[PDB]
Amino acid sequence: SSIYKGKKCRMESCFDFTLCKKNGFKVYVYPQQKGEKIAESYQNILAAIEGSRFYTSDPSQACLFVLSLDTLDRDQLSPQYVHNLRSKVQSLHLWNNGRNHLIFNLYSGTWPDYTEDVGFDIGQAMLAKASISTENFRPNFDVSIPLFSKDHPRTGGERGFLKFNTIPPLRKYMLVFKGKRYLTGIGSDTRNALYHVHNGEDVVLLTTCKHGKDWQKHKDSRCDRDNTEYEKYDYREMLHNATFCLVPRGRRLGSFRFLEALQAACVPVMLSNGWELPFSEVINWNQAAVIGDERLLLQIPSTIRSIHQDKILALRQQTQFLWEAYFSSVEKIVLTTLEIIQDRIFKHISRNSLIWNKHPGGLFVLPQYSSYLGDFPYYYANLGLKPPSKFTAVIHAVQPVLKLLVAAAKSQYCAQIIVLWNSSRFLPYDNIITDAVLSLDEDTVLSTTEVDFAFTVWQSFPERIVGYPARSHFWDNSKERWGYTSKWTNDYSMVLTGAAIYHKYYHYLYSHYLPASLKNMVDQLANCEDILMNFLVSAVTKLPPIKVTQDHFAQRQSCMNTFASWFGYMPLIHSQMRLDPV
Amino acid sequence: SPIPERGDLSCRMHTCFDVYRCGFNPKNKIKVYIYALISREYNELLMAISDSDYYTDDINRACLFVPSIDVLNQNTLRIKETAQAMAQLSRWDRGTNHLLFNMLPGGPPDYNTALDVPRDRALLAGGGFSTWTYRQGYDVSIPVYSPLSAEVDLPEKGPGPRQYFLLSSQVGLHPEYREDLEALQVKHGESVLVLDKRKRCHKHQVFDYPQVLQEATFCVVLRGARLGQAVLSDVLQAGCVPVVIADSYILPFSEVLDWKRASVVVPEEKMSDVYSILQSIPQRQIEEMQRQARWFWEAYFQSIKAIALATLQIINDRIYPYAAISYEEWNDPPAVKWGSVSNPLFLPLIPPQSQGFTAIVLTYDRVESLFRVITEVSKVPSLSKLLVVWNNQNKNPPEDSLWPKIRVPLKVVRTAENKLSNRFFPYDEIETEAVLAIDDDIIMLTSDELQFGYEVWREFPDRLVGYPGRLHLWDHEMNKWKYESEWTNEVSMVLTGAAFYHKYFNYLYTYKMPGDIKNWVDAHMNCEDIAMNFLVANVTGKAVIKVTPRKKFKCMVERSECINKFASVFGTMPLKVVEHRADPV
Ligand SMILES: *[C@@H]1O[C@H](CO)[C@@H](O[C@@H]2O[C@H](CO)[C@@H](O[C@@H]3O[C@H](CO)[C@@H](O)[C@H](O)[C@@H]3O)[C@H](O)[C@H]2NC(C)=O)[C@H](O)[C@H]1NC(C)=O
Ligand SMILES: O=c1ccn([C@@H]2O[C@H](COP(=O)(O)OP(=O)(O)O)[C@@H](O)[C@H]2O)c(=O)[nH]1
Repeated sequence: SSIYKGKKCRMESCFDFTLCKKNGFKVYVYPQQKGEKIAESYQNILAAIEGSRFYTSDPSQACLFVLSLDTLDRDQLSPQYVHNLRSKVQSLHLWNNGRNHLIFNLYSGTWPDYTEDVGFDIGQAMLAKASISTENFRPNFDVSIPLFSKDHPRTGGERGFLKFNTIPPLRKYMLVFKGKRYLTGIGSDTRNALYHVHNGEDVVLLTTCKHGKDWQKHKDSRCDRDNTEYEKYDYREMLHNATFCLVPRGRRLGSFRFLEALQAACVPVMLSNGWELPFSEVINWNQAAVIGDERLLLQIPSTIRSIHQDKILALRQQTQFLWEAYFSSVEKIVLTTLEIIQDRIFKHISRNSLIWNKHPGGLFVLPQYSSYLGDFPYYYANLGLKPPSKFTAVIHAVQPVLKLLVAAAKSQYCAQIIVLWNSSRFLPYDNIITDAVLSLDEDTVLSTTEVDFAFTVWQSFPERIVGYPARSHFWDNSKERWGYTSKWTNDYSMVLTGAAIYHKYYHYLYSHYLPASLKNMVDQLANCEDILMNFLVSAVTKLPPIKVTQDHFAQRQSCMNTFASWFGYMPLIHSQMRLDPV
Repeated sequence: SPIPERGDLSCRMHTCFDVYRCGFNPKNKIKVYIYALISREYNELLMAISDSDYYTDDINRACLFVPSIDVLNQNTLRIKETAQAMAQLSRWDRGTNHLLFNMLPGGPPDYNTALDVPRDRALLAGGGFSTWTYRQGYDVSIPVYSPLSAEVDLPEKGPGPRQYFLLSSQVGLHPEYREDLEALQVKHGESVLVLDKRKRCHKHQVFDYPQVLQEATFCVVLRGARLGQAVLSDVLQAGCVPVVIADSYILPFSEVLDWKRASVVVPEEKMSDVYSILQSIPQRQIEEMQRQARWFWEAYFQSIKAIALATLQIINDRIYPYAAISYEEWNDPPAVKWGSVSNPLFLPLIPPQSQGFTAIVLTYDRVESLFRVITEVSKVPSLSKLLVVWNNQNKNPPEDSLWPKIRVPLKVVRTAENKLSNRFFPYDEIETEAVLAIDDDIIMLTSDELQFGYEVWREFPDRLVGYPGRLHLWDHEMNKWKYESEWTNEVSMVLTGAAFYHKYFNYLYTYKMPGDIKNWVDAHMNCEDIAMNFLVANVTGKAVIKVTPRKKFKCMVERSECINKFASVFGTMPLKVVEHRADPV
């Protein structure tokens, strides 16, 4: 352990599992000194951390630490560089050689020979640097994170771009690029040889040497033609009309083009040799991207053409899923890094290689509930198991209930009935044996055959909520606020949990994923629990709920507005069908 | 004799491997060379390499190099002699692309957890890897082979309850481990059994080593030597779920194999709490882990050939990630692989109404009824394009003047032959996703019905949506499937006539369906809809949506035979029975 206490730290040597106990893994954020300049992206990161359930205020309870100093940019010439950081980090009382400290970094190195120069001595602290070389990466200690701009959304999402999965997935162009080329320095070798493979019909590549003083000082015999060619095609049009997108190395291994390529759904073809792709040890990038070697730059287009059409479809879809699940917002990146760190504490309680690389993703799949894939509703088709044939009825009570209880018990799929006597309806219970939970209100009349039909419909769609009472949502232009519809419309986006069926895992997700503030507001207002439940289901599944057949109101709008503010977008999708028995 | 430099741990694929040598080829397979001159194990390895598609001649064209030096065991390696041999190989080229095979990378006095030869840059496939001795993207973690896998043919016992819960059958445990094991045994009793010294002996009881592992639902593997013990292979062959207590050890083939669904890793410090956390794993997860353990043995640990093939496949996928094989093909058992679905349309995307559906009408010797349906189809909103396919060559298409006046771009395609499956060919004229296959005889549909069908398909772009309702039943008297349409309590199929489906289904029918079905269905001129339903349910693994509470739309033995043949060709029947239909809210 003491021998490998350097750049060779791993979690069995430069980490302390004792502080993480069993129900722990808390993250402590150092308080602000109120005397330092900090970039906006670092406020975004700490807002993500403190908004998460991993946040805590007591350093002793936490077994993970994150500094309050702006360490994202370590370039000396950058405006956001912080001076005298080496001596400043040693003045912290809780540093403890960075035993349980997580450092976020996006840039490192100066103009000559950009390297792993974080400035201050990290010591035992793992670093979540963006552009990490393969030889400089700790296999199971550090985390490779995406490089994002200051304009990257904090909590919301851009919902991708690919609205149509047209067949064939090929588009007007095949392999495109529009970026700066560098006359002198390090990292322009892959960029200066793109004209060798430029075609103009499918492989269209664009470069410019316009990067400051060297615009006309040391220009080669090709800047004139390059600049003339550069001023025709839009970057948001050629990126959105391309099957494949290049992400080559510039000054640094990473680039902003990667996230934009996942945004535009075009399959990235990385040329940055030896780059730990974001969450490479956790996410399979052979499934969402084409990894190419810059040494064989000339032979790339033949390999791109040789890729089969079905492979292109799969890569495009996986790229969209990865962007929309992990790279959409800074909050998603921060929580992904935190959960990746958490998965390495208990090796028997963590996510497998299939959860991360499949819907809905690791952020919505908590292994603390169970590490068994069949304990989740998302993986029945990937494995060979049918959905469970039995369901558990959960009834919350504050007579019709006497007749209601008998009707629900007569169902052939009913295993047991749980009656709740007093937002406590959503907590997990060890008494529930079945994986399907039927939440039934005391005032909702629900017939036995109706229960059976609802359960059979849920058996075909285990990931969703199958329920009878459905409510819709709308947008108000007068007040710029989201609205709640309780009237019969030819559209709907939410189903109430009063007479609905959903998987048992949603209880654990509600209890241990949503933060305390939303549930506290629900308790104080004494409503809005089912709306947030539907919000969580629509966020995890990205699908509308399924409806089957055969003063208080003003609080719902505020509930929806604050839930939208926390989520950052609409998990809700409007739905317009109604499944009925044949 | 010259000796290369020591093992460079800062060696990765993008700086060490010479990608020029194996640049590109239509068959994305690495070519491996065998060096002319030894244990029987290495001889089996070399035979496995030479008898595979990776083996080639003409050394200057090959990509990988595997020297013919028995390096598998380091106990009798003669490190200096091995280094001198690799230097005298005369084709080392600083060891940029050479591959070495090992299973016991440890020394007598100290356990270096890696091959002790210089091996300055050679790619290493070893048995015992620590996280400090393992290069992530360069080295390959291979298992250590126990000859008991071939010496004894342990019966393939299925998953189920067992007499013992936890078992530890190893010889030579250090006292720090044996004391804790004894403490756990005396604490619980009758579930944990510890075996002491090819025969195992307990207190006044004797157990045969290969077969005793079958009676325990868990087996515990310690780190005693070289960090990798051959007991793991026996544990996996017997079916019991391994419990690796090694502190810093990466399980073999962890690059692609999901060891979390087959093994449990417990830190050596928390050895006294092994039983408590082992109670946490549920019984059905135990069954899955046993199945994964058996599959991992019957494919990667059974023989040296399996190990060599897996290692070469790892290197090939690293070199050619775009053509790399899937995760399921790596670590899915054949039974689950047959049961797996892997739906090609896996994004939960809802396309907007900006585009529409390309209606395809199949026509032959019926023109008076074709107008009555095309006029109604043209009235449907969000109809981007309409294609009329002309299967009849004897007749001439009617002149353009008499075609009905529509606001949708119409196109008539002249077929080369008269095949009823020509409606499912993916035409380049479809600029949309949804494709509406509508038949001539179908007249009793309103524009509202077609619009609602398209709207419902928007929510389910990955499956097939159709108006007519049919299903299938099992008859015990004939012991065969039958086609039933008179009564409808459940729905398992919808006819392609008046059906909304994604054009990838057309592509699948035209190209990826087995060739026995397309030709047969063309020859018999019937049951194209049944074949499309079968293919869609097989590829998507999802049900079918009927979007109308009506049965009559147009104004049995053959189809039963169609269903029976389609069930026979698939090896099972992919269709799923559901009783839910979609109607306006
Ligand atoms: C979708 O269609 C594929 C066929 O393309 C189905 O795969 C087939 O599954 C059956 C079992 O359901 C396999 O039969 C088995 O064959 C082995 C010998 O190979 C035999 O030992 C077993 O007893 C069994 O009969 C068949 O081999 C397999 N074929 C292929 C090409 O994979 C798949 O099951 C279908 N999926 C669904 C959900 O229906
Ligand atoms: O014509 C252009 C060129 C670049 N960019 C944006 O600028 C960034 C890429 O910058 P650059 O090409 O300079 O990266 P580098 O060349 O330094 O690696 C990305 O966010 C692109 O979307 C753009 O919008 N239009």
